[PDB]
Amino acid sequence: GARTLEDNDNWRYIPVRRLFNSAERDIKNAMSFAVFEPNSQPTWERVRSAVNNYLYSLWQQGGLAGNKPDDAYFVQIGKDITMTDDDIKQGKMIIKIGMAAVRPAEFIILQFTQ
Amino acid sequence: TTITTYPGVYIEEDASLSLSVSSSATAVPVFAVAGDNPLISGKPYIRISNWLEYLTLKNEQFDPANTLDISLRAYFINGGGYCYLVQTTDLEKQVPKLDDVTLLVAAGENITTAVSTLCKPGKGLFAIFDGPTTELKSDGTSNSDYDPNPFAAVYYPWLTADWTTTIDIPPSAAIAGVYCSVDSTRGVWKAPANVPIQGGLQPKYPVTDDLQAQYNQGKALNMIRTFPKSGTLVWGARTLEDNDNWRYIPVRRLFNSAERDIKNAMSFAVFEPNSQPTWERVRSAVNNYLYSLWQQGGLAGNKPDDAYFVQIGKDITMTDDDIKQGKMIIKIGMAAVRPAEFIILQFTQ
Amino acid sequence: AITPEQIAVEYPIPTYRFVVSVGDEQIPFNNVSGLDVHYDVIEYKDGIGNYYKMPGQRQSINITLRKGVFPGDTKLFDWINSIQLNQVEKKDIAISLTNEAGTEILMTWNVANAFPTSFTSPSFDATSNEIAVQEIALTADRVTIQAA
Amino acid sequence: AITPEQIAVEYPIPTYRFVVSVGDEQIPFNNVSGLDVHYDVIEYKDGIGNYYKMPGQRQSINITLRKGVFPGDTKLFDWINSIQLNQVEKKDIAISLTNEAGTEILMTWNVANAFPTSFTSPSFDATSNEIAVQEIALTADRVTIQAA
Amino acid sequence: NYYKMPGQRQSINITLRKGVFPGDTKLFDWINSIQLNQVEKKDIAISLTN
Amino acid sequence: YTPSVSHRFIASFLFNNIPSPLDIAFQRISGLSRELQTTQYSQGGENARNVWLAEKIQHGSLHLERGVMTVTPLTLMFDRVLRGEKAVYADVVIMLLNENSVPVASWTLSNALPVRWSTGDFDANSNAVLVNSLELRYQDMRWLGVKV
Amino acid sequence: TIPTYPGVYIEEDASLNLSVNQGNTAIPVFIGLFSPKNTNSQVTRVNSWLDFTNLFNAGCIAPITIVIVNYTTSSDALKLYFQNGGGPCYILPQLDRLTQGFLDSIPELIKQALEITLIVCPEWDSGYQSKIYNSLTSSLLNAGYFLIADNQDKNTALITEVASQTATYYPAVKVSQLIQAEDSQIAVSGYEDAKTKSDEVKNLAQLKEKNPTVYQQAVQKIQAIQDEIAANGNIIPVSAVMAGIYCATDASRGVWKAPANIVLSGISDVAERLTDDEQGEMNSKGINAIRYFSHKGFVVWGARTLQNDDNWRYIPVRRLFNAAERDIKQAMQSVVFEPNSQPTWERVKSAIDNYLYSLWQQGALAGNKPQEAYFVQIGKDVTMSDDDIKQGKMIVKVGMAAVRPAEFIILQFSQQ
Repeated sequence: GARTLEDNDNWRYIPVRRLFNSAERDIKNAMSFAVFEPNSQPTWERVRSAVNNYLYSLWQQGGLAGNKPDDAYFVQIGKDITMTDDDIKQGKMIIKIGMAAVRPAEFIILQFTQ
Repeated sequence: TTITTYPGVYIEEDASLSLSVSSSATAVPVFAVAGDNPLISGKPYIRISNWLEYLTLKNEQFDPANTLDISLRAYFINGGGYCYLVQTTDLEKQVPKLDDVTLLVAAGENITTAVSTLCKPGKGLFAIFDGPTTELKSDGTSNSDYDPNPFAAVYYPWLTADWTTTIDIPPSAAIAGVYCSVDSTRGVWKAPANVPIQGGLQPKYPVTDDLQAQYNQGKALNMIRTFPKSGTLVWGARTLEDNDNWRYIPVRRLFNSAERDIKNAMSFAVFEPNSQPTWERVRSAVNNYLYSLWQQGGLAGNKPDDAYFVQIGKDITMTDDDIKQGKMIIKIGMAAVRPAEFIILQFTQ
Repeated sequence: AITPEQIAVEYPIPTYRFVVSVGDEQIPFNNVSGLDVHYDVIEYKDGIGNYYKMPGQRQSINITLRKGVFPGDTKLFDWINSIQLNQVEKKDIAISLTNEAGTEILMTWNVANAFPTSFTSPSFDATSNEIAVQEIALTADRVTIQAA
Repeated sequence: AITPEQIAVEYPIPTYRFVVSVGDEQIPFNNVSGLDVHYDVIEYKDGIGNYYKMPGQRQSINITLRKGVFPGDTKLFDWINSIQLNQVEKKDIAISLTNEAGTEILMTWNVANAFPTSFTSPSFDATSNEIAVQEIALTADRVTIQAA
Repeated sequence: NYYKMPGQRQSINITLRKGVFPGDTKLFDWINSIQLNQVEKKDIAISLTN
Repeated sequence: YTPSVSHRFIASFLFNNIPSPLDIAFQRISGLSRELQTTQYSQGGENARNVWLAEKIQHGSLHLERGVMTVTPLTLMFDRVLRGEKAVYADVVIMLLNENSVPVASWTLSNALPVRWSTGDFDANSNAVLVNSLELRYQDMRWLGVKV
Repeated sequence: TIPTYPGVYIEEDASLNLSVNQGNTAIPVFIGLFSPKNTNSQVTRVNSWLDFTNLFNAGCIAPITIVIVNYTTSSDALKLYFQNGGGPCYILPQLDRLTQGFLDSIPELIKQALEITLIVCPEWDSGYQSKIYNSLTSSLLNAGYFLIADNQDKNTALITEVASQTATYYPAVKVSQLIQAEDSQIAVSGYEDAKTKSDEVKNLAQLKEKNPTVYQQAVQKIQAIQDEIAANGNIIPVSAVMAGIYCATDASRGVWKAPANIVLSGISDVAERLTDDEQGEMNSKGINAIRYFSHKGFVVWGARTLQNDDNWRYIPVRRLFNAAERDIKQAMQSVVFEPNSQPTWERVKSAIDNYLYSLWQQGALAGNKPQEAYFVQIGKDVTMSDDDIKQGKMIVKVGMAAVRPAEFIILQFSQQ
């Protein structure tokens, strides 16, 4: 058994919930260098490189679903894409990450005939 | 079984059939279906990808008493790919809507009117008919009801198998499967004859050399015969028009495939400026395709200059009036290879 | 007295005006080279002094296209980065000598089934006064010349 | 009449203004080169004249960075001097073409898992009028281009 | 997979250039003192100076 | 007719019908061959033709090469057999993968017996990875797939 | 979220944003039942999808007036517009009932925003679209504005005040799903009782906790609308999609290139499958078709306008002249209050000649040399007279030559 306590298309399986927990922690450590840095475009590009480098490594290990990295994850960050003037003036930097997880086979059916 | 609750292994004891599916782009048939069929009622058309999908959509066990069931089983067991099901009355309305359909298969129905309307030059369609259900008349008048259409062919006789009942499999369903297998294996330019019919299918009536000698000219009928060592074979590759052009199915079907492929190759030129730079781009695309076709062996000639030619330009293919009207005119001439049909053995001591 | 129509018929063509079509799209390039055709030679000698020479097998065609770096443009790199294991989209390439205004073709070089094998990025030099130039290398099968 | 915003959109980019990030730190460099991608070609011939060509395996990426010698700075040598037997800290490297004032990125080259293989010290010449320049050579796994 | 590691470090080769001065043969004496495989090894330091 | 490359492959070992997930990466796997042994027979008056008589079928051995890594169930099985313990069998599936990691061709070997384990030399002048060499002898071979 | 401590925050959501493009020669205005987040009738500039959601409430339910509800495709149509390459755009929300005062003010509101170039009405209702199209006066369209319209019939073309400046497309497109909004994002107004003023209820969420009876009244209408749209399929007008294709084509190929032979993205199916014979009838009448091709997908297969003559038959020809006269007018605005003398006229001729030469360089105009592509005329006895000059007039003649697209390609096959 590998099911969590919520029966939903997301987080139904322990592997999917725990994979996202690990990825969030690893990414948070990856781009933690950017805190207390200038909130400008050159910093945003540096953060995007750090996140993209980690996600490609995770996909190479087999942790993501997809034949090519463009099918396994995407990263977005920029002005009028992830954040507005109010967010920048408040010191906020907003990143969007979307990754696809692989779900295991759970039921095996044998069909017998003569 | 179908209800999955616990992780583990489920055991069920079924008897559903399982077949295999091929992939041929030059053979995408449409099967005429009787309107009384519950599956096709209320829909314009239905696309069937394999026997598994058909059985799933049918939600019923295989019935050998259903003409549509046996036709699809014969078609899929012979190597056919995904097909379309269209009611007979809706053929002239739904076929032009479908873009990838190349074959018009009469799965036991009467599609004489649809063929006379759809199968015309430039439409890129080929029709497969059904032969008479009775014995062949020795006077040579068993083909009087077929129009001399170079885009259609007739096959005789109907087929039976182990899983057969008072109804016999129409020959069109099995033949359309042969088209898919031959095209994917040896190409569209090779004759779809002299090939075994898969399964246990057998002709219902025997045809000899004398019987076939009457129906191998004019509106020729293609026979399905059994030979002592080679089993059941398709014996005949002639269309319904006896002319130096389009006499043979391979020549007519090769031009249909080339016209479709060339049309797709240069479709990028529509809504482009009607100037010489565009014409050179189109000439490059057409010449590239024709050379590749000649390389595969689909054209006759020792060198490409003997196999095809392409002409396009001002005062060569079009005038000032054509250009001002938005017309772009290209000339293509390709030579097809015709098969050997009669083998003569001369014996002496 | 020489008429411009006489020049367009009898005079040779310069090299600096050309248009390149990659696949079904047209891309401006700065340099194109390598459109060569080579053959091997098969020889046979005998005791009485004969000497036979025949053409051999044709070699593969190699092409290099040079282009500047433009904002927001990564088409050439996206092509070479799409190789999975041994699968890649092969494109036909046409290079045409063109009218000085671009509205008429004079001569066309046709390249069939080309796919990239190498990509060179610009070298970043802090003392230079040049434009970033990328280079792509392509391997193809056949080359033909068509006179307009 | 050409507006500056038109130049930033349509005109090509020069090479002399760039910023280099090594790991999580940015170091001013004088010359960066070698960001190339190469593939092998696999061929197959048969008796009836067929000829197949496919991309092969991708080769490894080599990069050279050139930098002047500054007082109290030995960071690049300390990196290559940290190799024990076969263990060394691998760093990601990003080279970005930049706005003329450094406040905007135009295009980025991303280099993953790079470690040093060679280090060249300046040549001490008593008749020269140049600046001491050190060079470091790196081996990497992958190169990608991201357009800003 | 594709793994890359550093290998063995190669040896260091150094060339020094010097003019010829009267009565000075110090550099040639050092190389002329090799017997069979024995030679005096010396440390060398080059410093950028004020 | 497009052929397949030989540098993308997988091998799976099953011990008591339990696949080993850590034993799928190998540097080299030798080719698999089957031979039909035959004896030539000569008749009395037949001096211009040959006759070949069929016999049993001879299977080749399975050779694998792999670097030195952490202990895996395949290693423990090999150590037990070569330590003088009871012989044990394993089932091996070798798959040739395409660009989508789909096995186009596959070979399954029944009752493979470990018979040899050798390691590379410890050379102080070398720049190389220590590589283990394994050899197995199986009872039967069977191939499944769409290509061969 | 509300950040308190420095560091990294983690959020799980499903919000989607799209890449933002840019352009100058194609800026559309959308008129429809939008739901602005701010009460304060005026045209609002939107730079991207993120900016739209920040200023408007996205959803398929129009604001509720107290009860009646309406179904709107404006939010989904805008998402299709951005997914097909659209850039910054202006949004003109129509609120409450469709009064004639709003219809009369539409041409003036559009002219007030100086960057508008295209007009789109992304509404599924045929009667609502017909009223808006009729509200576009001939003066507005002739001032350099282009209307993209949705034909509601396969056999009869639309009628507008200027045929040369209108393009119609058929049929509409389907999508997999529509944007659903929470109760707090559905605007509600007009509710009032004894203890509460009319302004105390703003959305469906507040209405639910104040009067469940009328809340159940509203949700039954909403559920009925959701059932109806599910039965017929999520059908979206195709004009919003074409607006994005116009922006993408102009940036990539140029205004002189026909906005046809382009693959649609983000859609699932077309509302009707067309044959070549049906497409032939529509093309003669001036109705562009969205066709499905197996080897391509969903593509635009028409580049005609509603006027059928040798001058303004093709969209690229009409749009090119609109772009040229707009840019020329922009250059001529720095001469408006100059003295009306010969040196002023020379500067005018130089400015137009320089612009026209640059246009010919990119391939917009036809001809091997500039003399064959354009001409500029201005003079004291060539274009204007003494009376015109004494009245403060300055008359300049401009002519251009355009390249027509190729619409039909004919293959002639021979056996030998």
